[PDB]
Amino acid sequence: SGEARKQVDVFRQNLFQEADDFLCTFLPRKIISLSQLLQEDSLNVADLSSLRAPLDIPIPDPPVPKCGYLPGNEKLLALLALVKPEVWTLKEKCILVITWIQHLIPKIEDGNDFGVAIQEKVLERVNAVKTKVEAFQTTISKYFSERGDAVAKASKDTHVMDYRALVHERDEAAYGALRAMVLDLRAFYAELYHIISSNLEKIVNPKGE
Amino acid sequence: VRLSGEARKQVDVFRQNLFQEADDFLCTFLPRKIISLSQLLQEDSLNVADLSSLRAPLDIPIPDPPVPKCGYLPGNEKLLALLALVKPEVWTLKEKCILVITWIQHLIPKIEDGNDFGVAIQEKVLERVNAVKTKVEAFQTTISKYFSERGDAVAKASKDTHVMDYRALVHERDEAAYGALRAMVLDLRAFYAELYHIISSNLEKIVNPKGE
Amino acid sequence: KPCGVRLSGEARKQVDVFRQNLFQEADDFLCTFLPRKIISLSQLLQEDSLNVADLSSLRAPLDIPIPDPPPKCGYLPGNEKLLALLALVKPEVWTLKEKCILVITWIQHLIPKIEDGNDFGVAIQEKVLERVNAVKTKVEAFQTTISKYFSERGDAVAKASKDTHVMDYRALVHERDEAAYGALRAMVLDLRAFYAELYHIISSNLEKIVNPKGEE
Amino acid sequence: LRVHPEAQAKVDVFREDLCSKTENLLGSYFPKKISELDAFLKEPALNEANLSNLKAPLDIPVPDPVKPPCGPVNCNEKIVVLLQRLKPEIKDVTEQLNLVTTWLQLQIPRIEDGNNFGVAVQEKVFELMTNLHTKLEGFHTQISKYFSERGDAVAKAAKQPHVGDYRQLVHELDEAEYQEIRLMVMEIRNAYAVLYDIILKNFEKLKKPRG
Amino acid sequence: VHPEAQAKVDVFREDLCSKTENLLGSYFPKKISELDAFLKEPALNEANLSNLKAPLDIPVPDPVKEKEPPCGPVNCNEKIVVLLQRLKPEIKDVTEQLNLVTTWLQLQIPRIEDGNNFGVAVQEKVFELMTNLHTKLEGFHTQISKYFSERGDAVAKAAKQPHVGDYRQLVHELDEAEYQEIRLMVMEIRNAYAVLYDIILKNFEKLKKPRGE
Amino acid sequence: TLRVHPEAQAKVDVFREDLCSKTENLLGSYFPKKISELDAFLKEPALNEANLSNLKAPLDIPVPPPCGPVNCNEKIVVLLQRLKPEIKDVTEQLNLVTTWLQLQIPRIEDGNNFGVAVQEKVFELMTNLHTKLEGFHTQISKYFSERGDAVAKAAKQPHVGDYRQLVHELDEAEYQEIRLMVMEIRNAYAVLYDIILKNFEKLKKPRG
Amino acid sequence: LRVHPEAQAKVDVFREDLCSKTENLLGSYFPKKISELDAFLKEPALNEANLSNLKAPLDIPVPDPPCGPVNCNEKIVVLLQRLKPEIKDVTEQLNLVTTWLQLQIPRIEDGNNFGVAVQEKVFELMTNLHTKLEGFHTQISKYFSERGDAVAKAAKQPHVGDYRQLVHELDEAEYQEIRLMVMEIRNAYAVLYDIILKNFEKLKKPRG
Repeated sequence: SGEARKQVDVFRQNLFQEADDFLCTFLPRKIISLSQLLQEDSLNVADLSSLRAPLDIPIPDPPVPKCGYLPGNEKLLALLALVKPEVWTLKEKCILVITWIQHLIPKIEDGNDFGVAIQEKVLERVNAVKTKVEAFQTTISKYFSERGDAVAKASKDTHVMDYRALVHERDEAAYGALRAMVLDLRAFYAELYHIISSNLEKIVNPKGE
Repeated sequence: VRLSGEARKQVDVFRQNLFQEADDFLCTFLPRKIISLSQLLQEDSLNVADLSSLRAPLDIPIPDPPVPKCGYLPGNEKLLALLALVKPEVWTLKEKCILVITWIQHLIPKIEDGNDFGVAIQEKVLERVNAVKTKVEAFQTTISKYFSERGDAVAKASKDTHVMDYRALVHERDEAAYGALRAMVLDLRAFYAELYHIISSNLEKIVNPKGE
Repeated sequence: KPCGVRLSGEARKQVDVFRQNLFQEADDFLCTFLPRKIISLSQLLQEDSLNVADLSSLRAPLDIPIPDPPPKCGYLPGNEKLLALLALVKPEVWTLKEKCILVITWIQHLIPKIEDGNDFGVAIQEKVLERVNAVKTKVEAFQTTISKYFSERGDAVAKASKDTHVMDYRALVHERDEAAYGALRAMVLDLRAFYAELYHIISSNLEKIVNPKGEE
Repeated sequence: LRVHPEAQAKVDVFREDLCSKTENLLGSYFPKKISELDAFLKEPALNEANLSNLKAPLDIPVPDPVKPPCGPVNCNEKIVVLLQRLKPEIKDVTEQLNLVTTWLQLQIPRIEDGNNFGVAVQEKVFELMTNLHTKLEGFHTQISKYFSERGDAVAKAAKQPHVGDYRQLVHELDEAEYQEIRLMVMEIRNAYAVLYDIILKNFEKLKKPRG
Repeated sequence: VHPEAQAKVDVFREDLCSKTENLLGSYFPKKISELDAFLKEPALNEANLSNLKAPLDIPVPDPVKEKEPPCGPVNCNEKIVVLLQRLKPEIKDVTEQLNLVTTWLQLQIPRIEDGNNFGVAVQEKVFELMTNLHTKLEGFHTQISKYFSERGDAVAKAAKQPHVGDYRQLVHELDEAEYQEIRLMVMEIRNAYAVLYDIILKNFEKLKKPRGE
Repeated sequence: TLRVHPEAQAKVDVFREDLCSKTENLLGSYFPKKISELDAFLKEPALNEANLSNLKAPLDIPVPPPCGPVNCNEKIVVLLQRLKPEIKDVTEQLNLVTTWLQLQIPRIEDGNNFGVAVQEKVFELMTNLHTKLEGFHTQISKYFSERGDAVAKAAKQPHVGDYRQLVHELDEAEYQEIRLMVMEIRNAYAVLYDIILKNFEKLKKPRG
Repeated sequence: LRVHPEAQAKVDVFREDLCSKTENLLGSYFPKKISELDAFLKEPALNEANLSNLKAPLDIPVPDPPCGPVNCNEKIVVLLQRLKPEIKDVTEQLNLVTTWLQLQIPRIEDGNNFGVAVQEKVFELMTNLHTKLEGFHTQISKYFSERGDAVAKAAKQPHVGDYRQLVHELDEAEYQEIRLMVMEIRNAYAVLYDIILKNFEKLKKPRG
C-alpha cells in the first residue's frame, strides 16, 4: 500500500493548498472584481428602454411579406458573456470547499461532537450556496430557449402584438436577473469567507487538538 | 443609526393611517360585509333551484351519419352576470387580508426573552389570516381558469362536432363554475366572520402582547 | 343563547337502520366474505391465464405493413389475452375498495366521545384506521394503472401505425402488454395479501377496536 | 382601538343562525339524507347485474384497406341520468359541511396557555371536516374530467378508426365512471353518518370547550 | 490567519452597514411616501372597470354572409402597459434593497457557539421575514412576463377561432385581473418597506451586536 | 356477537403457514441459487463488452422523406430477454416476503415493542427495494419510447446529426443500465437474505 | 431457523468475493483513479483558454426580406467518450461498496448501537453520491436531445437568430458541466476513500 498511500497524499496536499489559496487570495480578489464589475455602465442601465432590441417583424395592415433575419439582444449577449464565467467559477469553488471540509471531518467517535456539528452546519450553508448558484445556470439556459420561442411566435403570429412585448419583457427580466446574480455572487463570496473564517478553529480542528 | 425629523413623520403618516384603516375594518366595514354578502345570498341568481336553467344554447351544427360552418358562439350570460358580482368581493377580501397582516406585523414588539406567549398568540392569529388569504387566492385561480377552460371546451366542440361529450363538457363547466361561485360567497362571509371572531377574542394580546 | 339538540324518535330510528346494517355488514365481512376472497383469489392465481411461463406468448399480432429501403394500414384490435385477464382483475379491485370504505366507516362509528385519559384504545383505533386507508390508497393506485393501460397502448399503437419505419414503437406496444400482465398478476397477489393483512390487524386488535375504553 | 359592541352584535346574529341551522341538520336533515341515499343505493340504476348494459353505441366506421368523417357519437345515456341525480347530492353535502365547519370555527375560544382539552376536541373534529372537504371536492372535479377524457377518447377513435384500443378506452371509462358513481353515493352517505356521529358524541366540548 | 482576506471583507461590511443605515434613515421612509402617493392617483383607482377594456378588432363571422384566418393588429392594453412601466422599476428597487439588507444581516451572524444564542435567534427570526419577502417579490417579477404570454395566447386563439366568444372574454378578464393584481403589488411593495423598516429598527441592538460587544 | 371465529381464523392460518414455509424455502434455496445465476450472468461476454462500438446498431437513413425500417438494437434486445424475467422473479419474491413480514406483526401494545421495531426496520428496507425495482420495470418501456422518438426525429430531420448520435447514446446508456440493473437485483437477493437471516428470531417471534 | 450448508456456501462465494473486491478498491483502485482524473483535469482538452474554440459549424442559410448536414460538436463528443467510462466505473464501485456496507450491518439489538450509527452515517454519504452520479448518465442523453431540438428549430425557422445562439450555449454549458463532472467523480473517490478508512474499525466490526 506504500505506493498507493503516496498517490492520495499528493491529492490531499493539493486540496488543502488550493483551499487555503481560495480563502487567502482568490476570494478577496473576486469581491474586488465583482464590485468593480458592478460599477460598469452595462450593469447600471438607467432606463431599460435602451436595452430594447429592434424586432423588425412586418406589422400587418387591417383586412404576404417574408420575415427578415431577427438577431438576438447584443446588449444582453455581452452581459451574459461577463456573468457566465463568474457563475461557473463559484460552483467550482463551492465543490472545492465541500471536498475540503469533508476531508477535515474526523473519525466518528462518541463525545466531543460539537466541533463535528459545526462542520456539518458550515457544509449545509456551502451546499445551500451551491444550490442557488445552480439555479442561476438554469435561469441563463432558459433565457435563450424562452426568447427563441417568443420571437418564433411573434414572427409566426404577426397580428399578436403581445408576443412582441413578451420578447422585450424577457430581455428586461433577464437584465434584472443578471444584475441580481452578480450582487448575489459577491454576497456569496463574502458570506462564504465570513462563516469559514469565524468558525475556522472548529472547522480545521474540531476535536480540540 | 439616527433618524431625521422628516423620516419619522413619513412613516408615522403611514403607521397611523394603517392603524385607523385596520380599526375601521373591524368596527364598520367587516360587519357591513356580513350583511351585504348575506343579502347577496338571498338573490335569485345565487339560489338557482334547477341547474338546467344555467344551460346556454350551444349553437353548433350536429353532423349527419355518412359541411355547415359554425356561427358565433357567445358566453354564458348568467354566469358572466354572477362573476361580475363575485369578482369584486374576492379582490376586496384579499386587500383586507393584506391590511390585517401588515397591521399585526407592526404590533409585533422587540424580540425579548421571556413574556413571549402574547407574541405566540400574534403568530397564530397571523397564521390563520394567511390561511384565509391563501384560500382567497385559490378563488382567483378558479375564476381565471373558468374563462380559459370554457374557451378550450367550446373550441374542441366546434372543431370536433361529432363528439357530443365536448358539448356536455361545456355545460358541465358552467354548472361547476356556478356551484363554485355560490360556495365562494358562503366562504367569503364565513371568512369575514372568522377573521372578526379570532381577532376580537384575542384583541388584548394582539394589541398588547407584553401586557404593558 | 344555548345550542341544544334533542332528537325525535323518527330521526334516531333512521340512523339506527343504517348503523345496524353497517355493523352487521362489517361482521359478515370479517366472518365469511374475507376468508372466501382468500380462497377464490388463491384459486384465481392457479389459473393458466395468470401462470404464463414466457411473457412473449402474450404478444398480439400488430399487422402493420413494414416499409422497404429505397399501403395504408388496416384495423388493429387490442390484446385479447390481457382483455380476458382485465375482466377477472377489475371486479376484484372495485370490491376491495368498497370493503375498505365499509371498514373505515365501521371503525369511525366505534371511535367514542373524546375524553381525557384511557386513550390508548383510541390510539389503536387510529393506527388501524391508518393502515386501512393505506390499503385503500394502494387499491386506488391499481385503478389508475388499469385506466392508463388503455390510453397508453392506444397512443403506442397510433405512433406505430403513423410512423411505420420506427420499429421501436412496435416493441413499445408489446412491452406495454408484458408490463400490464406483470402489473395485473402483482395486483391479485396484493389483493389477497390485503385481505389477509386487514383480517390480521383487525382480529389481533379486535378487543380495543370494538371496546377501546374497557366497558362490560 | 378596542372591541365595539355594535360589530359584535351583527356577528352574533350570524353565529346564532349557524347554531340553529346546525341543530336542524343533526336533528332532521342528516338522518333524512342517510335514508334517501340508502334508498337510492338499493335501486336498479346502481345495481346493474351485467356491465354490458352500460355499453353505449359507438358507431365509428372501421375502414377496409382494399376498398375520415363520422356520425354524431352521443353520450352514455345510463351514466348521464345517474350524474343528474349525483350532482345535486354532491352540492348538498359540501354546502352543509361548509355550514358545520363555519359553525365549529366560531366556537373556537380565546387562545390560552392551558385549559385546552376542549380546544383539542374541536381540532380533532375539525380534522375530519377538512378531510371530508378534500374528498368531496374531488368528486366535484371528476365529473368534468369524465366528459373531458371520454371526449378525447371518442375524438381519437374517430380520428384513428384503425386503432381498436381507443374504442375500448371509451367503454372502459364508462364502466369505471359507473363504478365510481356507485362509490361516490356510498361515500356521500357515510359523510352524513360520520358527521352526525362525531358531532353528537362530542357536542358539549364542541359547543362549550371551557364549560 | 488571513490578513488580506479579513481586511477587504471588513471594508465591504462597513460599506454595506453604511448603506443599511441610509436605507432605514432616508430611503425606506421616502419609498413609503412615494407608493402611498402613487396608490391615491386616478391610474390605480379606476371607478369603472369598463375603462380598462381595450379594443379587440377581430372580424365576427356568420354562415349566411359567408355563403355570399386574416386579422388586423391586436395591440397591447395601453392603460395596463403604462402601469407596468411604473411598477417594474419599483419591483427592481425592493429586490435590490432587500438583497442588500439580507447580505448585511448574514455577515452579522457571529461564530457558532454552544450557548449565548438569543441574539442569533433574533437574527434568524428577522432573516425568516426577509426570505418570505424575497419569495413574494420574485413572484411579482415573473408574473409580468406571464401576463404578456397568457394575453398573447388568448389573442392568438381568439384571432384563429373568431367564433369562440369566450376567448374574446378571456383577453378582457386577463386585463381586469392584471390591473387588480398591479394594484395589490404596489400595496405589497409599500408594506415590504414598512415591515422591513419596523422589524429591523426595533431589533437593531441584537442584529448589530448579538452577543453584546 | 362480534368476535374471532375459528373457522375464518383457520382459513387465514392456512394461507399464513403456506406463506411462512415458502419464505423458508426462499432463504434455504431460491435466494442463494439466484445469486449464483446473476454472478455467472455478470461474468458472461454479453454483459462484458470490451469496446462500446460493438453496441452501435445500423441507423440506415439517407443523408440529404421516405425511410426504410429502422430495427431495434439486437444486442440490447437479447439482454432485455434475460433481464425482464429476472425483474419479474425478484419483485415476486420481494412481494411474497413483504406479505409474510406484515402477517408476523403482533397486536399493538403499550410496551415490549422492540421486536416490533425490528420488523419496522426490516420492512423499511423492503419498501426501499420495492421502490427501486419498480423503477427498473418502467425504464425499459421508456427506452423504447425514447429511442422511437429519437429515430422518428432522425428520419424526419436527416440533416440534424445530433438525433443520429442520440440513438447511439440511448443504446450505450441502456446497455450500461442493464449491467447495473443485473447487479442491483443480485444485491437485492443478497441483502434480503442477509438481513432476514440475522434478525429471523425477532421477525418471527417479536415477543418470544 | 434451520441451517443449510450448500446454500450458505453459494452466498459465501459472493460474500468472500465482495469483501476481497472492497480491499482492492480502498488499497489500489481508488488512489489510482484519483491520479488518473487529476492528470485528466490538467490536460488542454479540459482547459480551453478561449470558449470560441468550442463553437461548432452551424451551416444553415440566412434568409433575406432545406440545408446542409449539421454535425455534432467534435470537441464535446471526444470529451464524452472519455467521460462515459469514468461514469461507469465510479457508479459500479460505489454500488459494490454500498452492498459491502449493508452486509456488515449486524443483528438489531436493544443497546450497543454506536457502530450501527457509524454505518448509517457512512451509508448516508454513499446514498447522496449515488443520487448525484445517477444524474450524469441521463445528462449526456439530455444534451443530444436538447441540442437536436435546438438545431431542428434553427433549421425550420432560420430567421430566428436565438435558436442559433441556443445551440452554441448548450455546447458551452456542456463543456463546463463535463469539466465539473470529472472533478465530482474524482472527489467522490477521494471522499469515499477518506471516510471508509477513518471509520474502518466500526464499519467492519461495529460491536468489537
